[PDB]
Amino acid sequence: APSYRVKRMDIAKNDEECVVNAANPRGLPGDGVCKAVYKKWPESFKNSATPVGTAKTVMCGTYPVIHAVGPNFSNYSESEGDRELAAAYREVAKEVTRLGVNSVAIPLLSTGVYSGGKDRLTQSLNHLFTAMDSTDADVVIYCRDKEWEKKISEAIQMRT
Repeated sequence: APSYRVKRMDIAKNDEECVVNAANPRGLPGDGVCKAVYKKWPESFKNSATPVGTAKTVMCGTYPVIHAVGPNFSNYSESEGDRELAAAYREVAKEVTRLGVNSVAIPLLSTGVYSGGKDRLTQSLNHLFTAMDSTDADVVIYCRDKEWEKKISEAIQMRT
């Protein structure tokens, strides 16, 4: 009975069946979510490079790490970056489906270090809902700020 939920904690401490990394296309350790993901699941960075707008899963034993490459808005125009952000979340949905998992922990892609200095909460969440609505999995969205938790939570309530 699929749900959306939001948790304010380190995504590295998720209790879901797989995690989504906010990865770069070089498959390298980065800042933000990707740093916490590198610290926690370093093995998942073996051949994890994948282009912007795509997602690639690498297993960490039995644990899937979905490296999803949202655009860095410092690199992309708002227009093109929006296409890429939709594409990355679509591949996350694809990966979550192919793996058969019951749940997934996901950060808001293209926020923070890739945000180009803009608040992209609503933008990233909207693409997240659009893509994930066709999956059967419980989705647990992670964030770290209290204001964001409240806005995500309210966005969920008005949807479901």
